[PDB]
Amino acid sequence: EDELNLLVIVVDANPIWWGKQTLSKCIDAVMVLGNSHLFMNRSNKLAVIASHIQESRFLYPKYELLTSANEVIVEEIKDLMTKSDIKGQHTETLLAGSLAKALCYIHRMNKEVKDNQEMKSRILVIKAAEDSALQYMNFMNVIFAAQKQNILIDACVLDSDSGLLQQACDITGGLYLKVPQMPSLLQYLLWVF
Amino acid sequence: TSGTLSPLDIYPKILDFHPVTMATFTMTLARVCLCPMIIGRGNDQVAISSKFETREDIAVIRNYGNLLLEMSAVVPDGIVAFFTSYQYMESTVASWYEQGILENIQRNKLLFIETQDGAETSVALEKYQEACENGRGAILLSVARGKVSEGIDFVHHYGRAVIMFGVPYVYTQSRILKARLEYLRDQFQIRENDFLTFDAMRHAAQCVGRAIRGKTDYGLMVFADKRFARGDKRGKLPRWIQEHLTDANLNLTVDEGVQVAKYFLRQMAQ
Amino acid sequence: DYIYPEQFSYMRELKRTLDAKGHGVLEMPSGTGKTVSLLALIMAYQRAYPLEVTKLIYCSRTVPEIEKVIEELRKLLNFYEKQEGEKLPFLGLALSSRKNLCIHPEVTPLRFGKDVDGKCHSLTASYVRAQYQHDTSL
Amino acid sequence: RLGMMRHLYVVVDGSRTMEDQDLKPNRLTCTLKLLEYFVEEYFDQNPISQIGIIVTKSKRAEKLTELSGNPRKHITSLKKAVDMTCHGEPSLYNSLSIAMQTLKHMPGHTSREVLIIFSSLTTCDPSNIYDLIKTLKAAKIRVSVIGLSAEVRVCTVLARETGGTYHVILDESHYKELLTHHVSPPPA
Repeated sequence: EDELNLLVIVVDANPIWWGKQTLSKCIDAVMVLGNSHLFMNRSNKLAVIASHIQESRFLYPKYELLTSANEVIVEEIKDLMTKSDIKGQHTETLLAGSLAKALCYIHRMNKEVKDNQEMKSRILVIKAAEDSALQYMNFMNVIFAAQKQNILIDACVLDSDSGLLQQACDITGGLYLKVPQMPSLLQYLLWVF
Repeated sequence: TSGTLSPLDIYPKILDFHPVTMATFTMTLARVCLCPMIIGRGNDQVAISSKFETREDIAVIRNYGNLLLEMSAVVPDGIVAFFTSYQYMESTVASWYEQGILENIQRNKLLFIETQDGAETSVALEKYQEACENGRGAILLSVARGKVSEGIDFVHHYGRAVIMFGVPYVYTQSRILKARLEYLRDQFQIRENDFLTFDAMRHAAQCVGRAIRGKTDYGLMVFADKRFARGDKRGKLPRWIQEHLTDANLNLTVDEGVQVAKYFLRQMAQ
Repeated sequence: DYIYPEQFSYMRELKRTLDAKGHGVLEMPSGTGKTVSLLALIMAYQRAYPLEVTKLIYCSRTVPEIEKVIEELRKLLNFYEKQEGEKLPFLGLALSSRKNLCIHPEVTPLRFGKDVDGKCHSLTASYVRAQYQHDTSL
Repeated sequence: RLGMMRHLYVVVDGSRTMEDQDLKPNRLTCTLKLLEYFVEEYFDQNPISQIGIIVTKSKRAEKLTELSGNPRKHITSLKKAVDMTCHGEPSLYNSLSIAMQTLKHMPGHTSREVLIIFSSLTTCDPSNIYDLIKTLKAAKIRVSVIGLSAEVRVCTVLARETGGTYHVILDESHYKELLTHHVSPPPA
């Protein structure tokens, strides 16, 4: 508990979730995981970001805050559901944007913490989507920044093939798991990382 | 000056004058150096009486030949074995060229015998610096008085360990030298330790000094003799004082070979 | 333009050890640094008295050690003058026997009674005789 | 991390000196076991890369794995080697010539690397090793040595001249630190 820990969760919003046919369930599970994480230690914090087809957006920004976190997440996702970028209208997601947002937040939190002692942070991606060539430069830029920062990027691929994310974990020294049985999502989040 | 000289007395003894004294360099910790002695490790290890070390075959065959082979085979580094004479050197290492069929070391070492040649000397130092145990300054035998004492001015720490098989000692010829011994008895009374022993131990210290070179390097140096405590008194070897803060240069151990391999791990770590 | 922290710590005491004008003894390392630090410690006195300026001489056992004294001292001076030098505007030289420096004079007068002193006398005599007249033949 | 592609030839000392109990029962067991851990971590850090495996034993060179991009062959080869152990003395020149022959073929922007784990003091090869070191530097084949308790000058020059990586290892913790430094990519 001595070390402050920030875990940023990037959730891939892509309509691939339709294939998942449930998003509602995925949120419920993610919420349980977050509550546990916050409960483990006082010093744990969480940030949640959505990587949508069109852009990346911040769902939320402590455990005392959890009630707030739950409401903010449910509401934020519902807004996201919009028709544009529907189904595999757009196969990819804006992970690069999400990672950029995550690193900015981690940096800001770190500076404040710098006044104090060191902070440990890691980024978790729940990835539904596929990567694309156009995406390569942007994504890698964020990935390399994280590696230099020594911030591990873990990825849980429910489905699809995001090679870049697999590469991202390798470079970053994070963990990558392609989940067989997506309904076991909760177990993977708790157990896998 | 002579590098070390801290016990001071011998120079004013030799001068019959009292120079101004001064120590005028900042020294480094004792721990970069290690200065062992060897004599045996169980109560049955009686072959080292050295009443006639120049004639005691059993003693040459036992820890003088056998400890060298144990230390060299275990501590696999480039190591030069210094001897008090050629005749000892020839008896101790059977080599390719043996003085008898009955001699007691079998291992790849190189020789350094008389008619040394300036070009031939370099060939042996090229071999020791390049690779393998053997070369000049490497697993090779040389008499301590001989030319190997000039050394080589290589940057590379070409040397690792030196094992003095016998403490370098000298004699006093029944002629002008005997006349000198009598004179210094008349004046000092304590003539033998100043005139011969101390003067032979510096002969030792030059060869070991040439191995370890200075403060910017590391090393060890072992002495093989029955009478070795006498050598440890009066600071007649490099082991003696240079700065009170250094935390001593002690060498007592229940096993030398293990202590030097542990010391080499310590040096790689540094 | 500087010198070692060691030289600065020692210098005054070493200048004092030197003041007695007859003798002194100095403790130094097992060899690396010893001779160069002497040259650095004599830089303090390179002109102690302008009206007479004393000199340095170095005694050495063998010829390969002499090139170690020359190469270190050549690095310390870098040149005879401020034009390229910055510690000592000194001039330094190696020397050793006529017996080492010169092979042809050992070779030519081959006799048992032919001392190395005598050979310089012989060479000097041929040079004066040649200068007198006999350049064409002696 | 992605940006370029690596070719690395892992060379292991299978001489009689590798049997010794100084570092895990017998250096051979501790080195192969950590080397298996390194292959999976290097291939994870370097997804587009290749490795080939060579040993020096009984005064010869032998190919434990051919040059390839699948990690599985190299961990399976390190498993299969432990049973057959180590005896005799190195053959470093013949191992740098087979490694050279594979590495020379590789294209312009890929690295050419040799990683050597060394517990000997010389090598048995007659051929002039200095000609081959000059040729490595012309070819741009970089050679690194991790030595066990050992600084013997021809090996150290050989790693410096080819690129600057002669390292000493005194524990199983220090050897994992050294292999994990080698897992690290080059600039592009």
